[PDB]
Amino acid sequence: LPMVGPLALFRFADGKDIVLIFMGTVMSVAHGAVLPLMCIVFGDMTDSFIKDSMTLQEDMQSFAIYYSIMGFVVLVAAYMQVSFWALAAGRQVRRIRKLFFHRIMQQDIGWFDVNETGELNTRLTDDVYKIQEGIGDKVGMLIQAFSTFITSFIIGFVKGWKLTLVILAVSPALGIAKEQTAYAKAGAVAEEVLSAIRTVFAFSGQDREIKRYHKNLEDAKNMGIKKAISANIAMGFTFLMIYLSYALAFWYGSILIMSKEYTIGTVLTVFFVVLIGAFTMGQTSPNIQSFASARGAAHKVYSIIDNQPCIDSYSDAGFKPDSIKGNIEFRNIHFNYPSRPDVKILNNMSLSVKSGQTIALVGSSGCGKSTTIQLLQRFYDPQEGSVSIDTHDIRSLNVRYLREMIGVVSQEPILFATTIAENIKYGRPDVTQQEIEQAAKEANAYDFIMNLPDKFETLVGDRGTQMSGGQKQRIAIARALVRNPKILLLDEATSALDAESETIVQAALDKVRLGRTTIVVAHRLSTIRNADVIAGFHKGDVIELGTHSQLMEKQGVYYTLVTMVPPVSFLKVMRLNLSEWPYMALGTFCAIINGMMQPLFAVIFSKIIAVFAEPNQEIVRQKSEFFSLMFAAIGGVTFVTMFLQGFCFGKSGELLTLKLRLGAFKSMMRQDLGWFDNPKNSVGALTTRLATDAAQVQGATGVRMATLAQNIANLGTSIIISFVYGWELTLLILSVVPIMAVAGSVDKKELEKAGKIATEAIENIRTVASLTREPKFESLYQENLHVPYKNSQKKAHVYGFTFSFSQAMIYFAYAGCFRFGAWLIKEGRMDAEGVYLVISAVLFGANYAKAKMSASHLMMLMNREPAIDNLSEEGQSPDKFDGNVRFEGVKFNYPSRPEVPILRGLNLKVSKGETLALVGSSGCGKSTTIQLLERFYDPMHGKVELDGISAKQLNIHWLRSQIGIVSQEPVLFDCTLAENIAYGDNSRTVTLEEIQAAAKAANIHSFIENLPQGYDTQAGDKGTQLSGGQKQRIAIARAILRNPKLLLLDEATSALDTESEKVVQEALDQASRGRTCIVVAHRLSTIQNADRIAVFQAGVVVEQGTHQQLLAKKGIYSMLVN
Repeated sequence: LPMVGPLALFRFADGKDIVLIFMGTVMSVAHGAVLPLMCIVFGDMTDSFIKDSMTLQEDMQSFAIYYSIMGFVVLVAAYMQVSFWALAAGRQVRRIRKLFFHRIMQQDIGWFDVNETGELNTRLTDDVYKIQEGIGDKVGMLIQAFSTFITSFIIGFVKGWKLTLVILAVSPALGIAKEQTAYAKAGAVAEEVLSAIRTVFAFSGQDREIKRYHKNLEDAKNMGIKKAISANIAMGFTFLMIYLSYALAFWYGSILIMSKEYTIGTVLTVFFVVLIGAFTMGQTSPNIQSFASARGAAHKVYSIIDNQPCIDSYSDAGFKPDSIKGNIEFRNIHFNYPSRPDVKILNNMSLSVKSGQTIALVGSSGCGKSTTIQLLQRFYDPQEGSVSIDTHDIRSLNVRYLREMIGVVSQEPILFATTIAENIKYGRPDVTQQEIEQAAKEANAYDFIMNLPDKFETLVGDRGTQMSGGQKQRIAIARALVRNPKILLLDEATSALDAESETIVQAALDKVRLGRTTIVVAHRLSTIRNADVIAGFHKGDVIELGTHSQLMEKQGVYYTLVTMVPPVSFLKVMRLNLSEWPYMALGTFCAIINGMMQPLFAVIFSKIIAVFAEPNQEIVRQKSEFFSLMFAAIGGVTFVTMFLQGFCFGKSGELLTLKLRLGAFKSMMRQDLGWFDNPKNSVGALTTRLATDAAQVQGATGVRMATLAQNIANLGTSIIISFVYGWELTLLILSVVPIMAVAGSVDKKELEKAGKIATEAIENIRTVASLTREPKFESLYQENLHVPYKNSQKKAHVYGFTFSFSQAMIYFAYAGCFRFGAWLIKEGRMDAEGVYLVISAVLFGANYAKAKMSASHLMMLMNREPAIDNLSEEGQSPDKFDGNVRFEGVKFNYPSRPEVPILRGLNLKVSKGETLALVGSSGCGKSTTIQLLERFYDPMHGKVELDGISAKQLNIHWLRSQIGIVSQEPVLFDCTLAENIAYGDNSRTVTLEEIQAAAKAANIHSFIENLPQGYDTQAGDKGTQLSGGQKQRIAIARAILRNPKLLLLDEATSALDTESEKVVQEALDQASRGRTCIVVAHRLSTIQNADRIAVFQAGVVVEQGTHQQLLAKKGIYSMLVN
């Protein structure tokens, strides 16, 4: 909303840019003055023809020369205007991009914590591009339009005072978004369905969601047709006003001719310039809006470009002592996160360490261990306390020297999207390959330097070969090693590694730890096998120091706890709109009517100018009144037919949009969940696709047919009129015709690559700051943006050339055709009326690709029909579920990632009412077996059988019905509590009494009352943000309503607060009575009262048995009890 002054927008103006902008403005002024001057000479030639009707050759030669000079000057002025403004825009944008990225790099880390990486990325891309296009091209066109308006008004004042007063007195007559609301409700229910599609599919709720979307779509269709009728009525009234302006202006011209004060040329001139001024104002409004938006974005980016961090990374101050012993001391550190200063994490920390003194930090998770690591890197400046390096304050030390002095290994190793070469060279700007060999050997990655297929040029990153955790950690260690660090900062360096990876990584850490002080953080004894001093960072505080022996003598509780796209055809697109036969025909009829009427408007124009030469007052008065009435009548018929066309096409398009949206939603519900795994199938992307592509398809069919009919009618009618009016009219009209295509015609991947490099830098801002390699990324950004500047400059030059050629060809065709028709009349092929008619008529009268690709997307979306069918009704419906489950030899790979086989020969049995809990490792894919049970995916190997019946042969709806599911993240819909709870059963009507009786089993009966007296709270989740345990409880109640035979639990204990644990467990126990129940969880609480246990690893059942049984067998579960 805040916006910056227009003068400040160009504040990055050097001398060359100032000269360029001056030239652009002074050429736009010339163009704007030129066009009304063409109007003046139009009036003069009209007067000359009027005189000839009652000597023409010399006047015509002079007029043709005037027109040719006018074309030359408009060509030069337009080219220099557009090219110079675009070049100034390019220079300004290059400067803005460079300074913006430089300041972003210079910005503080806390500033990066407050803001978001995605917000900064969309800033750097969209705001910069908006500034570019807006400032350059739109201020150019704005200045030109303003100049045209000014010149028109000054000529109006010069020629006729009284006429200008007449226009001013008529101007009071000229003086005299809920579709977004409808589609907002529609998109609200669409997002509620798609985002929470797990629950919708889990309850066979596609039917009622289809019904609700249908109702919202009917409301949206009504609101859209109303808005279309309003907009097209407004446009028709506008055109009508122009036509009565024609009529009244010509009536007034007739009365002046009766008074013999203003000649016909003068009145035509003033009328034309007034109308062109009004048209230019209408055209300059949208670019004014665009400039306003551009200046808003300019303020939003200038808030950053005008800033300085409290800890300047490029500060020239601070000391640079060459001699560093390696002391690191913290005294009385009090600090809280600038992101959330309310919560204190560090209060009076005190810990010292000498040179070469290995020290480790041990404590609870998120107790502030990483805060000291960030602090010593100057990530934040503590409010109090002293943090000294060899009796030298870090504040009094240059930050570049400090960060180059310390080598930091991150908990998550990450590699920049480029080759291995500089990814390891980033230690120092200067390197010799021998140092690279030494570091590679030192990092234990030398085994892989040739095991990788290529040489030291392998493209490593997301786009390149996907590395492994061990390899990434090793290369990160090498990258740190290249700097020859003196103090190593290892924050949770042991993570996301296999056992052998852990051993080799720790060996590398012990090799590098020699002769180098280190403040190491880890949760495993591997780093404490040799740690000299241990620091108990507990409850956000230090407890004591000492070696492992002293800590053992003093309540070693920590160890005790850790002891162990086909483009469819146009006919195919129209086939979707076949049902609108009369609407299509009527729209085409009105389009043909407009195409008929426009040339007839031109013809009556020519006729009235022809009769204006008669030297008889009665005849001219009668003819002027008759033709003014004819002009009013044709304006009225245009209004009627255009409003009728607008209504017809709007309703046809809205019906097509409704049909397409409902078909897309039906396909969406019908298709399986696996398709949604692809990142291209995000909920927001699909919703915006629905909206934009439906609108584009309706526009495609309707507007395409309308404008094709209208344009073909215009061209045909003009060709026939020209042909009957004599030869040569078709000839020069076809010579003119090609300019219209160019007039209507009116590198970004390199910008995308630059934005990718950016997103890498900002997303890794802590890492790239830890290496003081911001200048290297700045240089890479410069090199990447080098080419886009050049392509933009060349494209701008081409744009200017083609624009000027369009204008120059318009003027040149005007003059040449007029002169050559003058030779025709001199010989006598046709009278002056014919050339006047052709000139006026033709030379002032007269998104689909995106829409087509939208139609192709929607068409392909309606024919996928995956292997797993959810809305399918074919199959079998067993009379009663027997409560038995069997998995035999099921092998599986995730459809979104077929490179990681999850399930390998899994086998399991489940009997009636048999409690079989499922436990195992985290993230191995235990939820995949539940998704298999719900038939969310197709098992390509093995079989899943229920009560002696396989999943393939039974109806999917029956399977989804007789089942239960409790998602780990409960979701509630935007409606009353009664509807949300009744969502459990849809195949039968729900009554309030049974709903209450069954919801009493969840023990939420009392809690529903603590809200508006209607216990079926309409808000649900509108303003009363209910607690997470309460949402979990109501989700369980929803999953319990149908008393399903077999129960599936998806991490009920996960993400559950301890307060609601007792009530949730009680409700689940009451639910798990007398019926088979399958639970996956990481908590032993439900496992205590469990008949059978199944323990999983990497996608196989490794052992089976009961709690006490498996404890007796001393199995893998026994080692996993911890």
